[PDB]
Amino acid sequence: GYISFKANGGVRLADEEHLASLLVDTNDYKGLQRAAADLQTDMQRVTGKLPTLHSQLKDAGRHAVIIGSVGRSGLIQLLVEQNKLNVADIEGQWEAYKLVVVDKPFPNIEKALVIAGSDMRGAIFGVYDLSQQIGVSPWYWWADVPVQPQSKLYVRGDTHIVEQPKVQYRGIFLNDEAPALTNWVHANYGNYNSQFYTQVFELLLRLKANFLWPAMWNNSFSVDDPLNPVLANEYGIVMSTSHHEPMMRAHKEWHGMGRWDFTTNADALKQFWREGVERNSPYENIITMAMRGDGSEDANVELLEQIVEAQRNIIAEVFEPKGKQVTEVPQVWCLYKEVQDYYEKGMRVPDDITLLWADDNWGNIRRLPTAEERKRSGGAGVYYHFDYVGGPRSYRWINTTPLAKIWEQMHLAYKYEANKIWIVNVGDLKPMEAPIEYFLEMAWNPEQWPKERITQFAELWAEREFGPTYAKEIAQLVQDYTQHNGRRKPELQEAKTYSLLNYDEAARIEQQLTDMESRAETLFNKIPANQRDAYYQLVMHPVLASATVTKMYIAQARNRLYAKQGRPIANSYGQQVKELFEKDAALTKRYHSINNGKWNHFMSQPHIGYTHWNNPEDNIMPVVSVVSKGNNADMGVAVEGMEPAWPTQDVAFALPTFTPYGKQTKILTVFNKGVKPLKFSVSSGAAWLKVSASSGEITHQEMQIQVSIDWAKLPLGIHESNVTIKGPSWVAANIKVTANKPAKVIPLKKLTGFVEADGYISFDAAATTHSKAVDGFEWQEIPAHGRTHSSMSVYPIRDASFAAPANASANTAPQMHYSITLLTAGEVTVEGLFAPTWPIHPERGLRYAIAFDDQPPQIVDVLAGNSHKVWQESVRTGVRRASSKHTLTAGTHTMKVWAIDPAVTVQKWIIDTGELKPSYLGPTPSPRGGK
Amino acid sequence: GYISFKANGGVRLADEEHLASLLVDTNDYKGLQRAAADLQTDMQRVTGKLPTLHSQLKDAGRHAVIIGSVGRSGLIQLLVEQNKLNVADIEGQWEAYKLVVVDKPFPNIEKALVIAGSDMRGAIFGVYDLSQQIGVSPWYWWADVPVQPQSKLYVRGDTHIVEQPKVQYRGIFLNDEAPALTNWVHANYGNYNSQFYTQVFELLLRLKANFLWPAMWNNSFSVDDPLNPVLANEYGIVMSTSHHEPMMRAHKEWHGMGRWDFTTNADALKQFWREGVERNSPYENIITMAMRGDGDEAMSEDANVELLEQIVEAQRNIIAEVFEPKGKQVTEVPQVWCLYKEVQDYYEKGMRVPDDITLLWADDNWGNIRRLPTAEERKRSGGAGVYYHFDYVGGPRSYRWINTTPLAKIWEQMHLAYKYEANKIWIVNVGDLKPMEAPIEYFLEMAWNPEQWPKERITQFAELWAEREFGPTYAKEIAQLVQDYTQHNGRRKPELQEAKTYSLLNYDEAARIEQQLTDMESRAETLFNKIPANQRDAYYQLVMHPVLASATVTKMYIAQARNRLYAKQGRPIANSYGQQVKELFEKDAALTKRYHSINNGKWNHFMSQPHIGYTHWNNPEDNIMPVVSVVSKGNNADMGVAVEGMEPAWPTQDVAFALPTFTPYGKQTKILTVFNKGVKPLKFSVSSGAAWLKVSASSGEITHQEMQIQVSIDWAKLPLGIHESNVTIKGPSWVAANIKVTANKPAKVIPLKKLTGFVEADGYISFDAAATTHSKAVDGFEWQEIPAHGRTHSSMSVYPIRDASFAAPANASANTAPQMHYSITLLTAGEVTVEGLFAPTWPIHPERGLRYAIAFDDQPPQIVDVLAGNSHKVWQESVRTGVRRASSKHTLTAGTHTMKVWAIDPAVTVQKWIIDTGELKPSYLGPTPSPRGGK
Ligand code: NA
Ligand code: NA
Repeated sequence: GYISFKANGGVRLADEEHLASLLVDTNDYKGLQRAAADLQTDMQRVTGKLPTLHSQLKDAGRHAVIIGSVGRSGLIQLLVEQNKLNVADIEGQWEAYKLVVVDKPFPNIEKALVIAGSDMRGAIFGVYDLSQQIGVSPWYWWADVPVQPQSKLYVRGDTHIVEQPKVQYRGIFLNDEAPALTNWVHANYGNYNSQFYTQVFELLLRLKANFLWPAMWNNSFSVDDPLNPVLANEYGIVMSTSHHEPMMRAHKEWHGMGRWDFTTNADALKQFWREGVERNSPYENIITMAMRGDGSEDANVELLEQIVEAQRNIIAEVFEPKGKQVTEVPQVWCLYKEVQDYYEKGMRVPDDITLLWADDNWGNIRRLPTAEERKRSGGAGVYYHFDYVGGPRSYRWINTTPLAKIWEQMHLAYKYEANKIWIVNVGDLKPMEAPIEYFLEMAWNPEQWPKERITQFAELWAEREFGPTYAKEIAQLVQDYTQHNGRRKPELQEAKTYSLLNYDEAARIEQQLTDMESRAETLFNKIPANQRDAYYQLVMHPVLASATVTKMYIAQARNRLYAKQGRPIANSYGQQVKELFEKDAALTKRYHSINNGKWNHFMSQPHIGYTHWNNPEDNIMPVVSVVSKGNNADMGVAVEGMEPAWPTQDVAFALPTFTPYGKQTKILTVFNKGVKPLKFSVSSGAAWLKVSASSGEITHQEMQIQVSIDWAKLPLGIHESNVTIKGPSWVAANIKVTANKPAKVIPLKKLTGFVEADGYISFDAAATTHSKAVDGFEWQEIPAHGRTHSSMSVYPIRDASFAAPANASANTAPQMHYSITLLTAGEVTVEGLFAPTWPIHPERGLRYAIAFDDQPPQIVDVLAGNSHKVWQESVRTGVRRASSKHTLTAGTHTMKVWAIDPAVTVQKWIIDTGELKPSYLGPTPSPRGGK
Repeated sequence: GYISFKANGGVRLADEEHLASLLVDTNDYKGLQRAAADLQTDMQRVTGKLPTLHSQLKDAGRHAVIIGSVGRSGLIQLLVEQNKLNVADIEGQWEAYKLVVVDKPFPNIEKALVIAGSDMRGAIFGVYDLSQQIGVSPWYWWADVPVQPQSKLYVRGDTHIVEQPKVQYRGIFLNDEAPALTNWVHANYGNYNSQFYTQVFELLLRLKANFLWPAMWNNSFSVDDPLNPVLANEYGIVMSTSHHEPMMRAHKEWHGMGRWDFTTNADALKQFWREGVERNSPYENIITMAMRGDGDEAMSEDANVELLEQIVEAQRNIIAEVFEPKGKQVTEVPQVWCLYKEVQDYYEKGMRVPDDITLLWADDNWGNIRRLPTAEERKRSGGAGVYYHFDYVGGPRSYRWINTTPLAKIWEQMHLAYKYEANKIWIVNVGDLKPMEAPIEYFLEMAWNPEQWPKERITQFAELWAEREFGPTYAKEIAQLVQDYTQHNGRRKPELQEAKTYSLLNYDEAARIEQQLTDMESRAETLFNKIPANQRDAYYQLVMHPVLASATVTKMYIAQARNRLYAKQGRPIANSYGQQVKELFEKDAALTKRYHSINNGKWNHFMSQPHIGYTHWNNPEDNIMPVVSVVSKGNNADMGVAVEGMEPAWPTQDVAFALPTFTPYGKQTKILTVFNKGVKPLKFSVSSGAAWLKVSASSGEITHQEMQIQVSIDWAKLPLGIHESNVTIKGPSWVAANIKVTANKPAKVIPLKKLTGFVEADGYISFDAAATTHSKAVDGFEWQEIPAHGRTHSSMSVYPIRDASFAAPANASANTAPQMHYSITLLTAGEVTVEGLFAPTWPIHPERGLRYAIAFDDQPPQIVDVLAGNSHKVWQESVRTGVRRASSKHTLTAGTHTMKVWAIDPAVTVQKWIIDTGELKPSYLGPTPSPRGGK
C-alpha cells in the first residue's frame, strides 16, 4: 500500500512528536467532518498522540492531510482554482475518491496528502481507506481487533489512487435477530435506538458500504428513535426496508388499521403509505414497492399493477412540491416467486424501478437479468443470505458460507449486470465478520477479487487482524470450518449424516475436525495477549464449535449402532456425546465471558435438537443408548461395512470384496457380551486369505482381527473363503471373504489415470489430463469451492449456449478430458456433483455433454427432473447431482466433458462400476497411475 | 372314585389301628413285588402306619389287598380256580388290570380288594391306581405335592374297574438337558446313574407310562451305570433311543472308530451295532433303525435311498443273527424307524421299508405333527407312533425355559394321531422334565385312553389335576391360572418375545396385554396367601412361578418398547420406562432365586436356563438386560405433542399429524399427550375447529408431568359423510400444533342394541370362530368347539375326524358339508378381505391340503387352501406366531350379511376371523371381537 512505517521522503503523518495537521472545511458535509474526526482519533489509537483538526490552511503545520468533497470544500476548490489539483477523473462520479500527494499546496505547507471525493460518501471512503492503512481495522471495536502501535507513519510521494464502486448500493440486512442480537442490544443500549445504530453506520462506512435494511422482527426503525433516520442520513447510510415492507413502513407499524388487503382496505393502506413516504422524505432512501397481500392469476397481476400505480401516484404527490419527479425518486421491487412468472408473462414494471433479484434463501441466486432487461434505467440487484429462518430448516447459529461459494454466485451477478444493489442478510451480524467484509469488498469492485484471489482474501484478512506470522494457518482454519459447515448446516446435522459403514467417512471427518481443533487451540497460546479476544471470536470459537457439533453426532451414531450390535463399548460413546454436548455449552459461555462479557448473548441461539424447520427453545442433549453386560463369556463379532453383528438370524456375514487397488486391510471386531474371560481361535480357510492373529483372549476390551489378501497366492477371477472364529460356544462364527482379481495386477506406478477400486472411480473435477479452450472460453478452477477440494466452471461468463457436440471429436465448446483405468468391463454410471444453481436465465437449463473415447456424446441437464423436493435436497446437501450411463471394456479410457449452458459448475465425479456404496461426500479420490 | 374316608361296609384298608394286609406272591414278577412295597410305604405316608406285606394266605388279617399277575400269581390263580374271581376281561391283554372286591376270598379273610393284571405292568399300574386314590400324587416327590393324612381308608364294595391302554408304548425323552437338569442331576446323584434313573422310572409307572429315551447330549445310558438298563427292565420301563441313535447305541458311544459314514466305514459300524444290540438283548427294548450319515447332504437322492435300504438290510441281518440263538425271528424283535423330512419323501416314492418296523412320525419340533398314517399304511403290522415336542433346541429359535404348550393344543393334534391310528408309540420331548409337569401328565393320561379325554374335558383335566394336588377349594382358580399363562406363552415363546411383539400403536394391544398379565399375577399372589403352608412349595413351582415369570418377561419388553418409542418422540417420560425395564429384569432374576431356594434348595439349577437376550436360534450364555434409551431435558419450556396411533411426535418435518378416524361404533375417546422437553413451566391453549369435535380441556400448564387431552365426537352435531377439522394446541412457540381429526358417519346411527351381529368399527370386523349364529351338521359331521384352544379364546373343527375330503361346493345351493354361519353389519360398502387364523397344521395326508370354502349371503363360494403358498419361511412364521393365516376377498354392500364357511379337508381348525373393510392396522393378535348387536 501507500503507508510506510519509516521515513521515505513523502508526507509525514507522524514521526515521534511531529504529527501532520488534518484539514477539513467547516462548511463541508457534516458526515465528512465526522469521518475526519474519526481519522483524528484513529491516529491517536496508532500513535498515542492526537493530531490537530483545522479548517484554515494558515493554521496547518509543515505536513497536512487535506480532506474534502469537490462540491462543498473550499479547500479542494482553492487547490483546483490554483491548479494544484485536478479532479476531472472523479468529478460527477458516484462515490469516487482520489488520494494524491501535493507539494507546497499553500505557503506554510511543505507536503499534503489530499483526500478528494466526488460526493460526501466518496470523501468518507477515502478517509476510512487511510484509517485502515495506518492500522485501524474496520473491526477494531466490532471484533476487538487490536490497533498495532506505530511512532512513524509516512505517505509515499508517488501515491496516486483513484477509486470508485462498481455496485451502486452495498450493504446488509439485520434479521433473524432474536434472541442473540436483540438481547445484546437491549443489554447495552436499551433498544434498537440511535446509540446502537451509529455503531452499525460506522462499521458500514469503514467497509466502504452505504446501505441498510434495519431490524424489523419486533422493531420499527423510524419510530423507536426519531434520531435513527436523522443519524443514518447524516452519516451517509442510505436506508430502505425488506421487500415485503413497502413505502418506508416497517412491518410492525401496521396495526389498528384493518386488514393488510388492497382489495378491501385500499384507502387505509394508501394513507398509511403516503404518511410513511412523507415522514422519511427528508432522508436518502430507496423505497420498497408493491406488496404481498393477506388472504386468480390475471386478477393478481392486475391488482399488483393497481397497487404499484397507486404507490407511484403517492410518490409523485409527495415529491412534486419538493421539486422531484417520480422518476428521480429511487424505488425498488423484488419480483419474487410467482411474481417473477407474472413478469415473464408480460406484467408491466416502470423502467426506472430497480429489480431486486433474491437468492433461494440458501446462497443460490434464483434469477439474473436478461440482455433486454439490462437496458432498463433502474438496473437490477441481488439480495443474498448468510442466515435464514424457514425451510427446509433454519440456520441461525454460526457462519456456514464459504467465501468461494459467494465468489462464484456474485461473479455471475456482476457479469449479468445486477449491479444497482447488493445486500446480504447477515442475521445477527456477528459471527459473519469475514464473509460480510468479503461480500462488501467484492461489491466495491468484483474485478479486484477474481477467483485466483479467494484464498488470498482470507490470508490478507488474517494478516491485517493478527499479523503475518500465523496468517496462512489462520486463514486455512477459517476456510476449513466454513467448508465443513458448507457440507451441511449444524442445525441439519444428525447421527446418520456421515457414514460409519462406508469409505471410513465418519472416521475421516472426525480426524479432520480434531486436527483443525488442535491447530486452533495451539495458536491461542502463541499469539500476543491483546489478540486473544479477536482470535477467540473470529477463529477458535467457530472452529471448535463447528467440530464439536459434528463429533457429537458421530459419537451418537456410534453409540446407537454399537448398542444395536450389543457391544458394551457403546456406553463409552454415550459418555462422549455428553462430554461434547457439555463442551458446546462451555464454548458458548466462554464467548459470553471474554473481554469482561462484552459479547454476552451473541451465541445464545439454540442449535441442537431440531425436528422441523423452526428452532427448539433450548439445546437438548441427543438421545443415547445404554448397553448392559451379562456374566458368562459370550462372543460377538462386528464386521466392517455391516450393521448386524454376529450372531444374527437370517444374515449373511461377509466383508466387502477385496480388490487389487482398493482397501487392503479390513477389520473383524471380537467382543465380549459378558464379564468373564473370553478365549477364542481364528483361522483362515484359504492360503491367499490372511488374518493378523490365530487366537485371542479378552475380558472387557474388544479385539480387532485384521484381514488381508496375499494376491500372489490368489488365482485369477473371483474367489471366496471364510474366516472362522471359535469362542466358548460350539457354534463358530463364519465370515465370508471375497477377492476379485480379473487379471495380472500391474503395479500402480505403471498404470494410466484414475484406477477402479472397490466398485468405483472417483476424482475431483480439476484433476484433468487435458483441457481444451475454444473461442477464448475455458474450463477453469475455482479454488476452495465446494465440499471437498475445488470446482471447475467455464470462463469468461457467457450469456449464450454452445451447440451440443455432434460426435466425440467435435470441438464445439471447451472440454475437460480425464484418464481412467477400468478393471470391471460393463455398464458404468458417471455422477457429477454440481453447485446447486438455478435457471438464472429463463428457459435455459444447466446442460453439459459427456462421452468416453469415440462413443456418441450424451447431453445431461443438471436441472432435468427438477422439483421442490429435489431443490430441498440440493440445499440440505450443498450440491445438485446428475448422471449418465456408459458401457466400457476393461482397460484405459478417456472421459470427455463438453460445456453447453453457462453457470454449470462441477466439483467432483464419481463413477459407479457396480459396487458403489452410499456416503455423504463420496469416496476420496481414486489411486492415480504414474502418468 | 372308589376310596372313602369313612366306614362304608367295604374293604377296610385302614381304620385307626387296624390296617389291611397286603398280599403278593413271592414267585410273582419282581417289578410287581417292588410296586407292592411302594404301596406299603404309600400307606404309611397317608396313615402314619405301615401295613404288613406277606405271600401266604395264612398270614392275612380279616381285610386284605390281593395283588398279582394272572400268569404268575398263585393267589390270583387260586381265586380264579374257585370262581371267586373272573379275569376273562383282562386275560391275554396288554397292560390291563382289574380292581374288584371279593367276599370271603379265603376262610380267614372276610373281605379283599383284588388287584389283578394281565401282565407285570398291568398289575403295577393297578397298584399305583390305588396309591393315587388313597392320596399319593405321582408328583408327591417330583413337585412336592403333599399327601393328605387319613386315619380311615375304605374301598367301596361295588368297585369294579377294568382298565387297559389304547397306545401300546407311552413315555418321555429327557433332552436339551444342560444346564438345568444336568447340573441338578450332578449335584444330587453325581451323574445320570441308576440312583437318578430309578426316580424317573417310578414317576413313569405312577403315571401309567412305560417308555423312555434317556439323556444323550453328554451321557450314554448303558455305559454310565450298567445298572441303568438292568433296573429299567426290572422296574418295567421299556428302553429305546432317539431316532438318530440306532441299534441301542447312544450318540456318545461312537468314538475312536472312524467316520459316521456307511459308504466308507460299514464294517466298523456293523460290529458296533452288533455289540450294542447283543449288550441290551436281555432287556425289553424297541430298537431304533436306519441312520443319518455325516455326508448325506453331498449325495444324490437316488444314492441316499439305495444306501438307506443297504443300511437297514444290514441292521436286520444283525438282529436276526443276534436273536436266533435266543428264541426270536427278526420279525419278533420290536424295531422303529422315524422317516424324517426328505426320508418321508423317499418312502412315498418307493423306498423299501420292512412291514413289521414301527413308523415313528415326528412333529415339526413345534407341536404340529408332520405326517400321520394313511389307510394303506394302517395295514402294516408294525403300526405307527408320534414323537412330540414340549421343548426344542434349533430353529427358528430355541425354546427351553418354561412351559409354553397349552393342553388344548396337545389335545387337538394327539386326537388326530389317535384317529389316524398312530397308536403304537407316543413319546414326548420333555426337555428337563420340570417345569412341564401338567402337560406331561396330560399327554400320558391321553395316551392311556384318548376317549377318556375328549375335547369337552380339556378344562376339566386341569381342574381335576388342581383338585388332586391342592384340594377342591381353589381348584378352578388354579386351573385357570395354568390355562392363562400357557395360553399366553402359546402366543409367542418367551425366547422369541421382543419390544415389537405387542403393538403400542394399534388397538391398545400392549396396554391390554399388560393389564391382563398384571391381573393374572394379582390372582396368583392373592391365592398364595390363602393356601395351606404345606402346599406352598408345590403351588410355587407348579403355578405361581410360571405365572409371574411369564408375565414379567412380556411386561419387560412392553416397558422396553415404550422406552424406545417415547425416547424417539423426545419425551423425558421415556426414562421411567427405562427404569421399569431394569426392575422387571431384576424381578425375573429374583423369581429364579426363589425357585432355587424353596424346600431347602431342593430344585436348585432347574430355572438356570438363559432366556433373555436371543439374537439367533441358539441361546445366549447368560441373560442380558435389554438396551434402553436415555432422554435429556433442556431448560426453557418447549412443547411436544404425541398423537395416539402415530410414532412421530409433533413437531416433525414432512409428517401429516392426525388421530385415527372416528367411527360410530368404534373407539370413542382418543388421546393427545402434551409434554415438556424443558423444565420451566409450559402453558398452552387447546381449541377445536368444529362444533362436533370435543376436547376435554381448553388450556393447561405443566412442568415435569405430561397432560392428556381427550378427543371425542358429538355425533348429533356431525352431518352425514366424512368430515375433518383440527385440534389446535398453542404453546410458547409461535408455531401451533394442528392435529387433524376425521369422523365418518355414512348414515343415521342406530343404537347397537337394535343392530344384528358383529358390527364394523374402526375399519374391521373381528370375531371368534365359535361365535356362530348357526352350525349346520351334515351327514353326521359338524363344526364343534375346542375349548381353550388357540391364542385368545377357542377354536372350531369338524368332528368326527374324517380321512376323506368333502366335495367342494359347486355353488351357493350346495349342501356338501357342515357349515358355520356368522352375522355381521357392514357400514363401508366395497371390497373386504376375510382373514382366518388357523392351527399351524401340516399336510398330514400326502396330496391333501387344508381347504375350506367361504361366501357371503347367496354369493358363489370361493375355495381357500390354508396351505396355499406354503414354504419354509411361511412355516417358520407359523411356529413363531402359533397360527397359519389365509384370506379371501369379497365385494359387499352396506348392511347386514351372513358369512358362510363350508368344510372341505380334514384338520382345518380355525380360532378367529378378521375382516378388513379398508383401514385395518397391524397387531400381533388382531383386534378384540367387535361390538355385537343386540338383535
Ligand atoms: Na443468529
Ligand atoms: Na429347559
